[PDB]
Parts: sequence; structure tokens; C-alpha cells
Amino acid sequence: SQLKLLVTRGKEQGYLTYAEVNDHLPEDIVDSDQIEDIIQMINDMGIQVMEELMLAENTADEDAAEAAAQVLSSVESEIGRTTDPVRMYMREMGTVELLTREGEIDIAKRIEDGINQVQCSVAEYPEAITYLLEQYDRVEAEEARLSDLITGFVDPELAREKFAELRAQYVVTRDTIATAQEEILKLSEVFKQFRLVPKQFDYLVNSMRVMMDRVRTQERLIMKLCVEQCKMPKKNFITLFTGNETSDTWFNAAIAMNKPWSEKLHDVSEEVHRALQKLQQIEEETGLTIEQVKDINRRMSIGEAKARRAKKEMVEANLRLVISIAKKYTNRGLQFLDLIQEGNIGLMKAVDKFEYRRGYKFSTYATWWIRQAITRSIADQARTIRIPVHMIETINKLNRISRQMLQEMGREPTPEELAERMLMPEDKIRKVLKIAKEPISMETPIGDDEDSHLGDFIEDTTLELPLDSATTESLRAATHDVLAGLTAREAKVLRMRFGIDMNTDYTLEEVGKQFDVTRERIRQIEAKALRKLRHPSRSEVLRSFLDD
Amino acid sequence: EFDAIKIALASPDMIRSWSFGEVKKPETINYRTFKPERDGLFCARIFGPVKDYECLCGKYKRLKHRGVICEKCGVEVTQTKVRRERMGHIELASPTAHIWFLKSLPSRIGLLLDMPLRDIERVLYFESYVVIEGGMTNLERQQILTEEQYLDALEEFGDEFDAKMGAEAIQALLKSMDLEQECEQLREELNETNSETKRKKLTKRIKLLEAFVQSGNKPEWMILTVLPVLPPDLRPLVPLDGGRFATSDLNDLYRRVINRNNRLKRLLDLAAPDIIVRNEKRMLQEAVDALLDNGRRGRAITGSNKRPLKSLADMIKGKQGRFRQNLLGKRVDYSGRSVITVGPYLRLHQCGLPKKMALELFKPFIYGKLELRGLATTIKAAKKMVEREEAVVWDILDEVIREHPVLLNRAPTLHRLGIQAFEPVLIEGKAIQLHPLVCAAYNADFDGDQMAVHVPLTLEAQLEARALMMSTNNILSPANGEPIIVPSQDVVLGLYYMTRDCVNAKGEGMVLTGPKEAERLYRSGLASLHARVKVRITEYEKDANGELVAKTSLKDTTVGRAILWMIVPKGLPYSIVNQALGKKAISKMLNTCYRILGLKPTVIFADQIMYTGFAYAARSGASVGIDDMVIPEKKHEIISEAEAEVAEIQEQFQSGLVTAGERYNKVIDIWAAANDRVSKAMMDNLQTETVINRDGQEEKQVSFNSIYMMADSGARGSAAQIRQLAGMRGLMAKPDGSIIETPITANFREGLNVLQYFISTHGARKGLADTALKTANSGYLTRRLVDVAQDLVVTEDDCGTHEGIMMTPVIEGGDVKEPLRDRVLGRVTAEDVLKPGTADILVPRNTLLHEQWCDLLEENSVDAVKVRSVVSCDTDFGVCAHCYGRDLARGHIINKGEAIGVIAAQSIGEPGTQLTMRTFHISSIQVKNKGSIKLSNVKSVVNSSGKLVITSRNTELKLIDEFGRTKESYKVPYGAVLAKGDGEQVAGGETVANWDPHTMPVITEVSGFVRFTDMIDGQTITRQTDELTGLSSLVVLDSAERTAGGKDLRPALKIVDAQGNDVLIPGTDMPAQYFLPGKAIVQLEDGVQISSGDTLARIPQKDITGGLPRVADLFEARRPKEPAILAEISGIVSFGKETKGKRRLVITPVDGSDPYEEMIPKWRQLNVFEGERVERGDVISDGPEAPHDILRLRGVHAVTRYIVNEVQDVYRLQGVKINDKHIEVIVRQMLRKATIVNAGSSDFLEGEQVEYSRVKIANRELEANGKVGATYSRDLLGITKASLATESFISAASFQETTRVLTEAAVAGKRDELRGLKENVIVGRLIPAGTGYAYHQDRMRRRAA
Amino acid sequence: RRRKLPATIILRALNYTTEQILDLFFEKVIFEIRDNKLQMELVPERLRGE
Ligand SMILES: [Zn+2]
Ligand SMILES: [Zn+2]
Repeated sequence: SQLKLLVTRGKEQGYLTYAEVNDHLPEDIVDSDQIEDIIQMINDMGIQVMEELMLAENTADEDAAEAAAQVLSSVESEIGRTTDPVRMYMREMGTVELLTREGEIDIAKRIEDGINQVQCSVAEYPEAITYLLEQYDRVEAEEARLSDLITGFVDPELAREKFAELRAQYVVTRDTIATAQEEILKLSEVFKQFRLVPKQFDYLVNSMRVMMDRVRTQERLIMKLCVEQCKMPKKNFITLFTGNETSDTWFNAAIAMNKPWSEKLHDVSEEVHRALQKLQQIEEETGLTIEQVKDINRRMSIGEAKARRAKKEMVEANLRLVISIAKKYTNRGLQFLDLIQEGNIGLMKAVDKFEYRRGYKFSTYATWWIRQAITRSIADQARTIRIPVHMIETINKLNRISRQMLQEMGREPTPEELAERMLMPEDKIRKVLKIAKEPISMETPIGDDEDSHLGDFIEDTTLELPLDSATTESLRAATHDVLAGLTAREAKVLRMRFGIDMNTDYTLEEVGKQFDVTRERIRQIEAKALRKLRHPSRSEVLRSFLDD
Repeated sequence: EFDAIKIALASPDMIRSWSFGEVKKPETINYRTFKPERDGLFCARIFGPVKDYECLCGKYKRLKHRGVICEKCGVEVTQTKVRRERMGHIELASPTAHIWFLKSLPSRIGLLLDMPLRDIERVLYFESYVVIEGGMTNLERQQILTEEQYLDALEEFGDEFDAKMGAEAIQALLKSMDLEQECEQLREELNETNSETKRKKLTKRIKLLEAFVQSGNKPEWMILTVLPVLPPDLRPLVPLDGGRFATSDLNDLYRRVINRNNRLKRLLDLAAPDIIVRNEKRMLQEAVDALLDNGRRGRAITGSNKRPLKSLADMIKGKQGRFRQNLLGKRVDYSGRSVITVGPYLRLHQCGLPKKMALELFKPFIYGKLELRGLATTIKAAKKMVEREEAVVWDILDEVIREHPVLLNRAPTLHRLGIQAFEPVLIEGKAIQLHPLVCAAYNADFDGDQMAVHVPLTLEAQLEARALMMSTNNILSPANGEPIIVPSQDVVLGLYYMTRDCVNAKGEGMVLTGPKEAERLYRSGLASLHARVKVRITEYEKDANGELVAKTSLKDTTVGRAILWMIVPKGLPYSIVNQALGKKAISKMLNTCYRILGLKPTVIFADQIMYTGFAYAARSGASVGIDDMVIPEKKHEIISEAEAEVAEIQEQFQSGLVTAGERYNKVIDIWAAANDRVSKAMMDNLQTETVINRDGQEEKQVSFNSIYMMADSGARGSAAQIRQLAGMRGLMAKPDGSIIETPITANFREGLNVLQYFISTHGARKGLADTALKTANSGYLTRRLVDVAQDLVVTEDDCGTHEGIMMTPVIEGGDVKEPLRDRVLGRVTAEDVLKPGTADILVPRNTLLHEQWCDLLEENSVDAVKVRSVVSCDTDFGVCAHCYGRDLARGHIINKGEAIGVIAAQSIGEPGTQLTMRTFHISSIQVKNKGSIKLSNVKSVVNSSGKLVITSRNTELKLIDEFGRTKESYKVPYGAVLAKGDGEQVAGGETVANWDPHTMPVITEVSGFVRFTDMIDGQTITRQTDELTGLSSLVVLDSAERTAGGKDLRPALKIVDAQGNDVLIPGTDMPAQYFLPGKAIVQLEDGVQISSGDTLARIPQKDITGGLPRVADLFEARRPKEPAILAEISGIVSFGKETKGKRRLVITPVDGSDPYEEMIPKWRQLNVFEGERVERGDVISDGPEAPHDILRLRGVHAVTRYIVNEVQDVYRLQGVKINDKHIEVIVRQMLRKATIVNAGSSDFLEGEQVEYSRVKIANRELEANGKVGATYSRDLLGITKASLATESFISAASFQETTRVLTEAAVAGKRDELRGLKENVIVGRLIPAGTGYAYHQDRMRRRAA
Repeated sequence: RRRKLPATIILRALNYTTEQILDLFFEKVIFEIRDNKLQMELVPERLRGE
């Protein structure tokens, strides 16, 4: 490469100027950032770069010299090597297709079917319909808000009768458990005309997920005990376990196999019988079989993944949209990529709330949600001392009525003038304009000789001066003296009543219990001692501690 | 309290154990009630309470609840100091590489996995994937894939293969990797394979693996899974005036990390589109790296006010960081500062301290003494009394002050005599009165300068100002024994005016009965201060064994010298005061007073000299007037002659006889000669012009011109400055050396018109600007030499070696420049040195050569003395007391615990302040005196002519008289025609040898016919036609223009007899033929005679740098560009393949590795023949010698002698004197590194650079054993690389790149046993150098009990 | 501060071909066959200091 001759040139001369670095660069290096990083490479190894008795020192090195030389030899071929976040993201966002010109409705139909598959999957579950009849009865028996179960449908009282009708249909479906299959299809087709509340639906889904997790955990307790500890064979356990799934022959008639592995599961025999009874018992706790609800939530997760794998595409396109929208606040005290990230999160938010039913184009509404979320995150995490969002709106309207009142009234706004033009009480506007200013950095370069900073002059208001600690130890010694000039009655009771040379100062009753006397005697004793201490010969030394 | 400082990585469990609680929200405080918001960056629940012993809500405020964790807000009731040590932790939901261990260059992450850097940073930012044990199918461990490669991998290779992305992948990679397995594979690849540099890098990686195993580090800790947040009171958010807070940038950086981490948690729990998740992980990584070291991966972010936010790495590193600016030098209590004035009434140990500046520095002592004496009841009454300045406080203060020294310190404390301890004297005013004699120590005048005062508080600290740092104990400069109590300018002129004489003054020639009567005559007004007179003075002499034998006599002196004699202490002679007493003589008088009478008599002599000088300078009334600059009346005719010659040259230039540059040079030469003429005229008019009458006619004496008296006494002035006042100003100079030809022919006494003044302002402003830098970059050399040579301490009274330096006078050119008494004074000899006839056992081995033994040495005229040096001392981690000699100032012998390294650096750097900041450049022997001839490399032949010719190469000839001492030294060429030859004692007026640079002879051994063998013209020789003599010449040339047929072949001149037999070279059976390289014209013919070394082949035909850069470069040990190659091995030489820039120079030893050969840059003038036996440690081509060359060839004493002589050349060029002990110490730190030639029984690597002291001790204890040690080879480094290698990472992080040092320490897991001066100062302990050295020895004895 | 292109590239960018460029920056020495093999057209001043 040519930069090799440049490094050896700098090492020959002992320096390297911006002219030679601009010459010897890879010609098509169009990236000023990697330019800066490669000059920082050639400098971070040493030689040092400049722009024009140069005897200071070398500073480095035989270890980092060949390191930076290796990095240079590699970077001579570093073609697509911007290597910064803001440009890497733009690359990987423009690289993806902008395949969105009213294909949004096709994506929406995909989501529509995928979200109805999860609907029918749950609605084929007996215990969930029991839960729904439960909540119809409770929500109409005043357990929650009267519409705390359903998001409308395709009316309090005819709806309650509708739900009684659904309850009758499902309870006869339960009554007629073959004969149960047709009645559960009745169940599914009769619930298929309804629509639940997404929060109740969410608990539904999470309960299905706990079903799945617990069934797979008992799967683990069955398998890992022998299929992972005794090394239970794979394909025979497959063709026997799944394929039977109910009877005692899968385990009880398999312990009688006497195979090289069936001579290994007599250990876990009673344990896998517990697992068998748990299988059949959880089938009760769900009402129907394990296989049924299992493939139910399986096809439901199929539909959910089908839905999610389209929100991905539209968030790709609309994230190009978000990088479009975000650029109006590049100087709002927030990073640009953080702006784009808040916009992306709001974009997912709007994608799950975008509707084709109004026939509205995607951009105008997703940009609504995106401007909302981006201004939200700006107001939230752009200032160290968080003022709430309404305070930011108030300071903004104050500023917007400030530029106006300046261009009109000539001179300047004022709290009198602003409380005039704005509807505030002339004093919270005071505190608002007190609040708006930013903390100056403690590393501000001060206008001094030593390159001093603002953090060097910030004094300390909590420290007690060593004249004020040696004016407390002197006081402790003085009080120990003046208390020594006293009976053990007064001395003990005063050290105890106050915190003198002791732990927590007790009240009168505690002092009395220590002295077996009632509180009024304690008060008389302490008053006696303070009287005795008030006169000189016991007061001159303490009093000099009072500069008042 | 605590032993060494251990360092390593931080386990995420260790970082969770440091923390007192997670930090989940980016909240600093509430905006109305400024209490910490949460559970945020400022939290009372994690980082302790925000007020002392006070819960946050207020439910718990009494001390009785001490320690409680309040039920409401869980804020542990405790001190608010607790808010300054508790740490938090942020829990990164995704891993995050430590930027220190990914950009450390070499990347520790990168070089551990052996995955190159760009691959790592390409898997990092999710640009690619990296397999991690991708099953038994296709791939390598660290095989990086592109995205689509991984996509197609998951198709054809579904599972049993796992490639991750991002920092998670690097974490899994480091985790799965097993260090001992790969280390074994590296063993196999290192010992089953031989590819030199590949195995160098291989073994470097191997050493890194073994270090990562030796330490407790695990490689998977280089990825931050858990991030600890600094305690809040280190990154505080403080209320300013106006409610606008002030925050350190670390709050910004912690907030940016915490928001991004919370958003990554959010997006992870939304199943977000994974490109957005990639962006969040990337941004969080960038945020953590801005937090750890901003501006280390990309561009600094940002800051909020358009300036790069500083991060923790910025908090440590940088000139304005934490290791440097409050760790090594900090602000200090009990200290003041004031304008210094003079106050000549002070004794040399005391200084005036203002009452107002003393009542503030001693307030603790005054409060204590008031409360003690009962004058004030308590500390508060005492404070009030001092606050109103009661009448008794001045007695209490005079009692506090009495024996309490204070440290006075000027701003640029270049040398250690810049912080001196004085006893204070409560003076009235607000200006410190500083004793005049000390101002040369401080380098301080009273043009407004200020000084800082400190109070040594404790007992042990205020006996060090009394015993070490006191003004009276320090009268000698540590850089050279000469007393720095030199009286400077009013004192030397008072003494010059006093101790002088006039040809006829009042009371001349009257016998006086002692100094007392002379003083009474002078005070009475009956006899002048300089009236020649006879006084009976009685002087003492203690050459007796301590006893002073007296002697009285009528000296013929003056009244001034008489009065001055009363001041001199007892045991000094009268000739010390019986001259005119300039400044040089005035400080020599003090040096003799010291070297006879110790310290206390000299200390009293100093202020006596000072008081009497000031007194008689004031008595003299020596003013200065405008008539005291008597311009010589011959100046006008000299300038007329100069203008005449210049006009002559201008006409000869207009005539076409000289170039323009030649006219410029001739004009400048004329004006320079005229300026020297006018200055000599003005000085001849000034110095002697006083003409007086003694008993008649007239007589001239030394002038009493006030300005001449200042110039001659040495108080102020020279000939140059008086010349500018009286003669002409001569030629100015533009800043770049361009001498102006229009010379200022005026002085300041007469006017300067506009043009001359404007001309002079050029050099004026250049000089001013140059000393505006030399003040700014004041002590950079002392800093660079206190970095390399800091931790040396005299730690042993004797190592007991026998190795030293053969110190002798620097007898160069003519008479010596530096005698033996200068350079052997104060050093202990290495071996018993006998007389030249040996006569006795003159000087024992370990006798400190003080003044008496130097007397002994230069009575016997001893010329060479072996004296122990510090670069040969056998001590470990230090220097023996005897291998350093006598210590200056204190002047007895260095006592163990001297920090000789700091002193050596300061003594090379304070004198260096007096040197030029720029680096500047500059037939028959005229042998001088009578003496004998001295031969080195004696191989000479007497021609038939009778004169001598050196048949050797480097024969050095010396003129050495009957003294035993060498008096002249000379380098003789290869066979000059010596009029005088070998051992021939001759006298002056007799040249020792004639020569000619157009004549370098190839003189032979024997006489005989010069046949021509191995000579065929057209291939090696050239046809030089004798148009000058009428013959033919075949001159020897190389293969430069002749073809390659016989190009390498040398033209052999066969010196044979008249019969035709090959006469041998007497000594070796190879006959007396010569193979000739070019540059030697041959005027012989084939079959022609020559006498005993007749002219066979004849070869036809002082700048010194001096700037302080010529000392930074002398010490930095670099390589010159004309590097004189030397003789690597003994034996004979062969020349081989030519015309390449490296002609083969083979060296066949006598009995060694005979095929030895090297390269020769054939642009060079090679100045040695091929038949002469090369001697090891000898030069071949002539040019500047390289230090590393000498160090590898002739020995450590060779390099030390070279470095010492070069630095002493540049120091003696400016007259600035510095001892050589200091440069030997800097060298001893310079060549601190050994290298392993043979591994041997030793246990270092093959070619490993190890600490020479380490290899020394190891192979020494093996030599005590039965096993062969390692054959080391001593390196030689520059100060800025000998300092780079330091044992303790604390000091190394102090003066180096901090991130590199702490990364290396963290990976290696170094343990810093604090045993250096620069480490202990940082950790607040006693330096193990001086007063605390006994303490550190007791600590080392307690440890390992 | 970009890379140092040669100095004739800008002369070419100004639509100067090589011939008038060399006519711009140089002088001219004339040779001709005046019956003896390209005689030189000598100038007095130009042969100074040679
Ligand atoms: Zn509380
Ligand atoms: Zn020693």
C-alpha cells in the first residue's frame, strides 16, 4: 500500500503534516470520519501529526507501533468502513426496500387474519370461556366497569341476555362431553361473533402461556429424569410416549420391557407416574386434553408470528418515515439517534394502532404518533433536573409569548408584562423563568491563569471548621469538668437527660426507672443542678463558650 | 496501614458487591424541592443521606437512630460523608465491551482471541456474525461470516452450529475459550516451528496468555455486563447563585447510559423490529464508551454547550487530570505569600516575617499558647483576643515564633535550594525581608518578586527545616561544591573599594601596629581607605594537628586590607585579603574559609563580609554620572578609517572585483575589526587613565572610574556593556542571524538617531521573545530527568566492588581544560594508587579524596586515578554510599537515604537554565612546551630519510614532560612525516611532526623494489598522467567507472627485494604487498625501488553544538546521521561485493568465528586498509561515534565516559559548571536494561529485554549455585524510554499514557509494592528516600517477620 | 488542502495545449541547417556564466 511509505516517511522525518497526510491517503477515501480516525491511528502510534529543535520525546512504542501499522495496512482496504452509529443506521435503513405504496392494507389484512386465528384458538378453550362467563356475571354483578370484558361487537340489557345465551350454549357444551366435538364446534361458532377487551384477552393469552410452560415443565420432569439422566432412547420414547400420551402402557408397560433403558426407568417409575397423573389432572384443570390446547396455542403462536412478521416490514418503511420526521429537533439537547429511537418506538406504537378503516394514508397518522412520542421523550429526558412535561409546555408558551412581546413592545418582556399578556399570577411566572435555565458544566474553563475550571471555586458549606471542632471538644471537656463538680445524682441525671457522653437522651420516665423515682423528682433534681450551675464558679468557664 | 496496591479486572459479582444499590432511573433531583428524586443518579437510598444523621423524609433525625434504615424511604441514617464513598451500579441489559480493552492498541480482547481488530469491531456493531464453536460441520472457532452467509448457513447447517453477533458473541467467545489449551497449542507452534518474527509475535501472545493465567482475571470480564456509577459527591450537582445548578459531565454521561439502557429493556420487551434493537444496542455501546473514555472510538459527544464532555478516563488522564494536578502537587494551608524586600540587617538563618502575615499562619499555635498561659479562658476567648489583636498577643506570638522555622519558596523551584528554611523575625510591614546572600540561591531580586511561606507544623517536620532545609546548613550548591553564599553586587563593590590602593593618598607610608589602629585612623579621618602602609598583622595557620601556630609580621598592605583583616576568621592566611578583592576573589576567599574551617566559621564569615561590604560601599559614595562614560577621542578617526575601507570595498565592487556576498563579508569584517579597535581604545582610556603624583612628577594606576570600578570589581558589567555605553554599539543583527551591515557607530552616552535605534530593536525583541519561552518552558529537563532518575537512593554504605572509572584530566588541545583535582575531588578511589615509581602505598582503596589527598595527588603529579563511579556500583535497587563519593552541599560523604536521583536531575537542570535555549553551532605541529614523546599504538618506521613515519593507523602522540603528568595530547594520522618520532624528549620551538592532508601515506614495512602484482589497468586502476613531474601514474580506484571484469580486484604493490623474492611483512608470513583502495595516487612504476617506508601511495585531500537541546539530545541517546561505524570484532578485514550501498566488510578473527562480515555504506570515505588486523572496539570510518555502538563494544565505562564528556563539553562551553556525579547517575538510570543473549540455566525468554538488576541478582545467586548463569548484554536507552519502564504502575500512570498503563496493569494483575518516591507521595505515605528511609526499612522488617 | 496534482493540469484545464504552454514559460533556441548540420542561432547574453 501507499500509506506504508507515509508511515515510514513520518518515522524518517520524525513528524507528519496535514499536507502529506492529505496526499498519501487512499484516493477514494471520501469519508472524513475515517480520515480523522486514520490520522488518529497514525498519531496514536506515534509519529505525531502537525500542519507545518523538535526534540520533545517519543512516548511509544514497540508494542502499539506494529499494532497501529497493522491497523493501517488493513484500513488501506477498508472500503465500506464508516464505523459510526448515525451512518451505519442510515445504511441499514436505506438498504431495506421502501415497499410500501398502499401495500399497507395487504399487511393489515395479514394482521387481521393472524389476530383472528389467536381469537379462535383461545375461544376453543373451555376454561377460558368459563372465565368469560365468570367476568360477564361479575361485571354485571359489579366486579368491574360494565364494559370491562368486551370491546364492542360487530346496550347493557340485551347484551346481558346475549351473554346469558352464550352462557347457556357453553354450559350445555360442557353438559354434552364425538358428542363433545360437535358441541365444542357449536361453542366456537357461537363465540366467533364476539369481541373481548384486549386486557382480558391479554390475561387469556398469558394463562395459555402458563399452560404451555407448565405442560412443558412436566415434559421436562418426565424426560430429563430418564431421557436426560438415565439416557432414555430417543426414537422409541418418541413413538411410544407421543402416540400414547394417556395410558399406563407408555410407562407402566414399558418398565416391564427389561430393555437396556427400561432397566433404567424403575428409578423414576413412581416419579413418572406422578407426572402421568399430573398430565391427566392438568387436562382437567384445562377441561380438555393436553394435545388439544397445545396445538391450539401452537396455531395461535403461528398466527401471532405471522402478524409480527409484517409489522416488521411496515416498520422498516415507516422507520425511513421516522428518520424523515425526526430532523426538526436536532438542537433540542437530545441525541439524534435517541430521537430516531423514540420515533421508532412510537412508530411501532402507531403501527399497532394504525387503521385502514378510515382509509387514511399511513404517514399522516403514524407521524402524528411519532411527533407525539418524540416530543414526549424530549420533554422527559433532555434535562438533568426533570421538570414535568406540563412545565415544559408552560415555559414554551412563555417563550413564544416572549418573542412576540419583544418584537411588539420593543424593549423586552417582564414578569409584569408577561402576567399581563399571559394568564398567570405574576409569581409562578417568576418561578417558571427561574426554573428554565440549565446547570452550567462544572468543567467550564474559567478565565484564569492556571487553566482553572468552575469546579475549583465551589466552596463547601457543610464542613465544620477545625476551630469549630476544637471549640466543641473544649466544650465537652469543660462540661465534663463542671459536671464532675457535682454529686452522682446531678451528674448521672444530667448526662442521661441530655445526650452527654452517652447514647440516646431518655425522657423523664426512663431516668426515673433508672433511679426508681417518679418523674417530678427527676425534674426537681435537674432544676436543682441547673440552678447550681447557673452561678459563677460553675458558669464562668461554660459561659465563655457563648459569644452572645 | 496498607501494603501494596493490588489491581485486576472486576468480576460482575465484585462490581455488584461494591454497589449499594442499582440505578434504574435517570433522575437527578426534584425541580422544586431539591431532594434526590429516587432510585436515581442522586439517591439517598443507595448513596447515603444528603444531610448528616438525617433520614430523607425527616422521620429520623436524632443521633440515637444512628445506623437505622428508615422504614418510609429506606435512607440509612448516617453521615453525609457516606454519600462520597458508596457506589452504585447500572445493570446493562446487553453486554458492552470495555473500550480500554478494545482500543488499547493492541486490543487486549483482540490479541487474546487472536482475532484482528477490524473483525472484532465488525462483529461488535452487528456488521457481521461470528461463529462460536459452530459444531462438527464446516467452520473455525472465530470464523466471521457476513449476514447472508449466516442466513444460508442456517439453511444448510440448521443446528449444531452457533454464530452470534455483537458484544454477546465476544463474551461467549472469551468465555468458551480455555487459556491453557490454546497456550499449549502456542507451545507447539513456538517450539515445533521456526519463523522468527512470527514466533516473536507468537511468544508475545503466549506471554499474555500466561499472564492472564497467573493473574486471577477471566477473559470474559472484558465485556461490561454490569456498570458501576461513581459516588454522587464526586460527580456533584451543586446549587449556585441564582438557583442555576452546576454539574459535572459525568451526570450527563450516566444519564445518557441509563436512558439508553432503559430503552433497550423496553424494546427487548416489545419484540421490536430487530434492526431498531440493533441500533439501540449500538447506541448503548457508544454511550458506555463515551462514559468510559470519550473521544476514543469516534468523536467526543458532544457536549451540551459545544465542548467535548469529559468522562472518567478524562478524569484520570491529561495534564489537567487527577494523577497529576491534585495528586502530586496540591494546595496547602499554613502558607502565605508576599512581596520580598531585602533587609540587610538579618543574620543568615533568619528572615523578616510580617506581623500581619505571622498572626495568620500561627493561629493554632497562638490559640494553644493563649489557652495554655491562661490569658484566655477557652479557645473562643483566645480567638476573640487574636481577632481584636490584644496587647498580649504580640508576646504570645514572639514566643510561638522563636525556634519555629518557616519554609520560604519562590515560584520556579528549579533546584532544591529554592525551598529554604529560615527562622522568622517578626517585622513591621507587609513584605518579607529576605537576606541578601540567599538571593543567589533563590535566583531572586527585588523588582517586585514574591515568595510563599509555609509553616512546618509537626515536631519531626520542624526539625527538618532546622537540620536539612535550613539556610545556614545550605551554603554549597549541590551541583558543584562552590559556595552559593557568594556576595553579589553591593558587597563585592564595597570590598573592592575597600581593599585597594592609591598611589598617594592621605597617610601613605605610615607604620601601623595592627588592624585596630588602621580602623581608628580611617574613622578619625587621618588616612584613606586605600593608602599604602605597613601593618603588623598576626595570622594563624592550622596545618598543625588542629593547633593554630601563630605568626606576626609587618605586612606591606593598605588601610583597607588592614580593616578587612579584622573580619577574617582565625586560620586563614593574609594573602587571602591582600589583593584588590574582586568578585571571583571574594568567593574564593569564602571557599578557602570553608575548606579550612568547616561550616560555622564560614557561616559567620558570610554575613560579616556582607555587613562590611555594605558599610564600606555606602562609605565610598560610589555613584555614577554621565561624565563617567568617557568616550575615547580616537573613536572618530577609527570610524573614519572604517568608512574609508568600506568605501574602498564599494568601489572595488562597482569595479567588478568581488561578488555581492563577498562585499558583504568584507564590510562586516571591516566593521567588526573597527568595533574591536574602538572598544580597546575606550578601555585603554578608561582603565589606567588615573594619573597621580607620588613625591613628584606623575604616575598612572588602576582608574577609579565609577563605571570602570563596577566593570572591574565584578559587581556589574563587562567590557561589552561598558563598550556599548562608551565605544560603539557595533553591528546589530536581524532575528534570523542576518547581520545588518549598517553598524550603530554610536553609544548610549551620545545619542542614537532614529534609524540606528530601529535597527537595534530587531535583536532586542528577538532576545526578549526568546527569554519569554525559556522562562515558560523553564524546568523541562529537570522534569524529564526526575522522571528517569527519581527512585535512586543511596541505600548501602558499601557494595565492596573493585570497578570504577580511570579518571584523568581533560588534557585536550594544549594545556588541560579541567585538571585532576577538579574531577577526582570527592570520589572514593577504586584501587590503591601508587606513585609513578610506586615509591609507597600512596592512597588506599576506599579513601575519600578530599582536599588533602588531592594535594598529595598533585604533589606527586599523579595523572590517572581510578575512582569508583555510580554506574559500576554492585548495589541492588540503589547505589552504595562509597560508589557516590562525597555529597555536595553538606560535604562529608553521602549518608544512606540521600535521594541522589532527584538531586542529580535538579543539578543537571538548574545549571541548564543558564544555557542557550536554542542549539547553536560554531603542515607542522606547533607543539608548545618541552617534554618527551608518548606513543599509543607504537608501529613506526624510520625511512631512509631519517624522519619517522607511523606505519600504524591510530598512533596517538603525547608531549609528556618530566612531571609525570601529561601536558599535551594529539591524534597523529596514518604515517605523517614526523620530524620527531618515538620517546624523543624535546622542548618548545621544535615541531613534533610535519604532515599534509594531501598526503596520507601507504608506507610499507621494508625497503625494496615495488613490483606490480594483481594490477591490470582498465579494470581497477586509473591513468593519471604526470603533466606535473613528467612521468606516468596509475592511481588506485575502485569499481566506480571501470567495468566489473576486474572491479573487485585490488591493485597489489609487491614490495620485494632486488632478487625478486616476496619480502614478507615482518611479523606475519603474508609478504609485504599492499592491496590499495582509491584516493591514494601512485607515482611509482613497476620494478622501482622505495626506501624504508618511502612514498608509495599518497592520498591527497571542530564545530561544536551548545544549546540545551544539545543536552536533551545527549541524554536522549539517539543515533547521529553520520554514524562512525566501529570495529565489531578483532582480526583481519576483507572487502567483497561493491556498488550496493553495502559493500561486504568481512572480519576474520584470529581464533573466533572467522567468516564474520558486515555491510559498508560505500558513499562513505572508508579510512582503513584491508590488510591491517582490525581490533575489536576500534573505529574504521571517521565520524561521530554512536553511544549504543560504544556501549556494545568497549564497555559501560566507555558509554559513560562518552556521555559525561559530551555533556561536560556543552556545559563548559558556556562556562556553567556541574559535577559529573550527576551525569553518571543519569547514565546509570539510562543503561538500566539488560538483554538475554543465551537463556542458559536462567529463566527468561530467549531474546527478552529484562531489567538488568533482575538478571544480575538471578544469575548471581545461580553463580553461587552450580548452574551457569545467563549471558546478558547491556542495552542503552533514552531517558524518555528508561523512564517508560518502571516497576510501579502508580508512578507510570502518573507520568505516562495513563490508559495504556492501567490497561496493562489490569490485564496483568500487577501488584504495586509502594517502594518509589513518586508512588508514596501519591498515596500520602513517607517517601522511602530521606528522613522516612529508616521508617521504610522498619516497615520492610515488620513485613516478613 | 487536497492532494497535490501537478501544475500543468490546471494549465490544461484553462484550454492551453502543450505548445503554447511551453511558449509561455520558456524562451527559444533556434537551430537550422545553414549548410553545416543545424547551425545554432546564438544570442550574446544567454551564454553568460556557462
Ligand atoms: Zn424516612
Ligand atoms: Zn557501591
